[PDB]
Amino acid sequence: EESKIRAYAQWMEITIFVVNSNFKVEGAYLRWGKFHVPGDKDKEISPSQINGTIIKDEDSYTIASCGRENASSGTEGGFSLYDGDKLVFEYYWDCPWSGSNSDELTVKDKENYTVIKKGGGSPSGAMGNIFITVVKKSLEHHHHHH
Repeated sequence: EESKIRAYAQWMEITIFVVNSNFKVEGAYLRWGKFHVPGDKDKEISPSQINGTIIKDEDSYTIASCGRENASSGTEGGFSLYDGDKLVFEYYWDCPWSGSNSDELTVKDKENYTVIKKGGGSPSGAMGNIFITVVKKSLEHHHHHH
């Protein structure tokens, strides 16, 4: 009952909201901690339950991970988002039990997508809530082919 309070003290929730296409989560993994149903750290889900998830246009989806009860140095992992067969971004976080939070968002097609993260990086204490927006550029607005 106090093993978990401790381990749960390092936690993140990442919400991906998308516009102008349907996108797919793939490549989710963890090296430390567990994934779980957002809002309920006692309900673990696997990478495989995340991978393949489609985020529909004008919807979001949240991934959540925290420390493992009586085990882990916090949470450390990542995932990738695709638009069909096109890799849009790779995300990675390392939020250790004892140490400084870090992350990294690698945008793979800046030309066709606007991808913006809020939260994340290197805050104190628990990693916390992180938000990524992804907008597939509309030619009539962005004129982004040339």
